[PDB]
Amino acid sequence: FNCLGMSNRDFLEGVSGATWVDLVLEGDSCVTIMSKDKPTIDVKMMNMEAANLAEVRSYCYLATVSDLSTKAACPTMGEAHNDKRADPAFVCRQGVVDRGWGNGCGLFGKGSIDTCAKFACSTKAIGRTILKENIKYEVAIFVHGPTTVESHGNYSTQVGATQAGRFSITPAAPSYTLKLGEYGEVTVDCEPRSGIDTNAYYVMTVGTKTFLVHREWFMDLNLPWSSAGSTVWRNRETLMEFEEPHATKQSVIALGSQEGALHQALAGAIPVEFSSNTVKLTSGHLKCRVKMEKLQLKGTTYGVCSKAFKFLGTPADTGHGTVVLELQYTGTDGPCKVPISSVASLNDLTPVGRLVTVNPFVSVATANAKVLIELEPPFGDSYIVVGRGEQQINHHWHKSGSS
Repeated sequence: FNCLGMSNRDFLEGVSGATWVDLVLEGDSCVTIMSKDKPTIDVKMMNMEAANLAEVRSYCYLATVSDLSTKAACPTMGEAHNDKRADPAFVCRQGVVDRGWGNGCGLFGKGSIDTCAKFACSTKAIGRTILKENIKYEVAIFVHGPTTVESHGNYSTQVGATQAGRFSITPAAPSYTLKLGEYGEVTVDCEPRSGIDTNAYYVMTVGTKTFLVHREWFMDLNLPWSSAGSTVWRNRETLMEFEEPHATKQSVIALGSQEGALHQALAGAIPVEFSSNTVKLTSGHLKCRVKMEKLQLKGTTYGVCSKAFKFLGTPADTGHGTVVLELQYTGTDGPCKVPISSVASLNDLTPVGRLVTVNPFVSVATANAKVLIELEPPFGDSYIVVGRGEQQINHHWHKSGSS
């Protein structure tokens, strides 16, 4: 539910002098928002699904042929009308065959024949549509307040501390406001109409694997099909073979399975997970506005910590040009601001970076409390300084790159 530890991570800045920021979320992506006079927040896309899918059409890729009969007519006796022709489950084909004394007719000539066969589908693939109605996004936001290495990634710890909360976004309710205790609240306005429209591509299940398939490509499939709530097969002759007409018994066969020919035409399509009638989504995004109007820095009257801090290990690169570190405070002088900054030279009285964990606190009055700090040092050499004068500790850092 956080950005710390992830590899897909982006940083954004409140534009100078407003209270809202536009962004574009992504699947399994995390955005960190840094605003002036306001705490830093993480906004992560947790989930995105569509549920209660509607069936559009089904295609048969393996069919059976049974109950073969051919009605025959002698020359001058008209066209043969096989009586199965009115049965909706049967496929019929009219033909013409030579007839004579040798095979049953008193007169010579061409004879009419009508062969029919029952059509049954053994295995089929089901297409289903996603209506923008169905789509749910689930989002999480975390406030960079006082945290610990052990508590920073712990959800119930942060939910209890009123620093994080998960919530969902639908086209029905594309907006939400999360109460963050004494940090105020953050308001999100979202635009859940993106990448996929009311009828854009479909969800096709072929055997055990489910795919997201192009809509026009789906409806053009050269296979027998039936409609949403109807088991009547149309275009069935693509899976059948009527063999050479014979005066008494013309042969009809079904083809072998066409599943290979589907997966062959699905060798690059996007597979998708589809369980308990809901479908998980990996692609796609979500445009939103984040509103930090009522987002407040909390307890900023407190004084700067007086006593000494101690490092609890070598600070570590996050993989995003920032470093993490965890201090420990020997002092007991209540909640106080941690005097931490990133400088170039040791005796410089100015920073050269920016704190990702804006406004660090020790939050308790007891001794030996721990606090996690994230911060962006400049490229090249720098020092991370904590404390003033005799209690001053520092740590040299080097960051690799040019621009």
